[PDB]
Amino acid sequence: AVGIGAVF
Amino acid sequence: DIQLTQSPSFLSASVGDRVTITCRASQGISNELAWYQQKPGKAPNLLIYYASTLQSGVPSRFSASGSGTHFTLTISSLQPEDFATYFCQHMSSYPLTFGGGTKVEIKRTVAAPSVFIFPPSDEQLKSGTASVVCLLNNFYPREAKVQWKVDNALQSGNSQESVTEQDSKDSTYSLSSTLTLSKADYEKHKVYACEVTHQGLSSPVTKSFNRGEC
Amino acid sequence: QEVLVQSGAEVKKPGASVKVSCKAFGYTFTGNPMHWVRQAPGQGLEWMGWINPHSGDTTTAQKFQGRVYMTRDKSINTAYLDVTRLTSDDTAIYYCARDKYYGNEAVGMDVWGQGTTVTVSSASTKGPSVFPLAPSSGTAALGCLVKDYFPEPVTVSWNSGALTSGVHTFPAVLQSSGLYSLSSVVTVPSSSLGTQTYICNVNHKPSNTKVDKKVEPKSCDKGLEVLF
Repeated sequence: AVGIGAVF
Repeated sequence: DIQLTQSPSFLSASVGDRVTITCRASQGISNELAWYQQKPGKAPNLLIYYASTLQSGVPSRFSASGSGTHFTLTISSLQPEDFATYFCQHMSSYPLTFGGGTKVEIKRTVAAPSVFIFPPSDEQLKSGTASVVCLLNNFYPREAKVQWKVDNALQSGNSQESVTEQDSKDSTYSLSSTLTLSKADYEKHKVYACEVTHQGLSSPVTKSFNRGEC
Repeated sequence: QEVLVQSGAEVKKPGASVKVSCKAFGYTFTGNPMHWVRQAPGQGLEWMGWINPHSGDTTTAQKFQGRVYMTRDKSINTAYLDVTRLTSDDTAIYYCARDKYYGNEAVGMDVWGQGTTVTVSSASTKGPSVFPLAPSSGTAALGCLVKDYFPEPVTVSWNSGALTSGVHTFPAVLQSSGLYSLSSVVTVPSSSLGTQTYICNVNHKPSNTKVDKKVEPKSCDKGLEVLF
């Protein structure tokens, strides 16, 4: 699935 | 872009029925699909993710299946709180898209509308316009044809319709059709008639008045 | 309690901009990407983009790139949607929604804001004119026509909220003039027409317009020559 990078 | 096609777009069902809704993706999307419920004036609520995993807090009468292109949401025994619109959504590539929705409404017996016509008020006429209102009250199903006839001539493009949601007690609809004209256009003609066609009417019902005859 | 609280309704002219806010409560704001999804009146859902609240990185739908900007302010747990160069086609309810984001991929939108209504129109604020729909020739129907107002919404009650049963207040319709109109109707006993007075209480808060309209019965007592 699509992603938007690492988060906290 | 990926298109999600939902079927059916509209469903009438009774409490206790099994409801089955399908979503077809134009391209393979694995299990990257979610289902939502939405009620009027409210945000959607997540029911299913990973195409078949029930979201926490969701009643277990909801379930779903599929992987690839063809997905199915099932409500095992429909309850009053489940009448709503349902949407699928993929997240396989950009842009994310939603299906067109499936509106689940309450099935009931046919009920013919009571038809009323209201001529323009004296207050509106002195202001320079004339609105003629045709009311269809407490009918089922929602499909209806309302035709305006002016001096027995069929109108087009000069009216707008508005419809309520199902009444909370009898599950019927009501509808208004409003013919709007300038005072000068209104005073070009005599007979103003609204003709209504509905499954509960063995023949169309016409309500009419003569301009100024009231 | 994990909730998203959005800013209030906005009315804008074509060419203007609107900035919608979405404030997160009850969880660590930077732990979940935030989507923006809109819904035009009577239509389905349209995804606009999403933002990573940790990095501030955005992925904006191609339809909106160049005029829509997603940003965030970590210090107040707030995501913002700036929609610029508005046209009437941007009239919609705008939602923010958090993604579960398991494995750092999109999974599903599990918490939603309450929505922010945005109306884009060249029309100017105007209170409605309230006209009676007079009852005439065992029940009778009457009502009030609430015509030519902007923006939405209006409220309609009957007899100061006393009369509630049999009432049908229709959804507003947008006219080609850019103004809205609707009617509210009610069915009452026809025997009570000469002894009970029915008033529709129309309130339009954007224009501070309050109208009480008394709906008097009028005489339309003519039939037609028929042949059955």
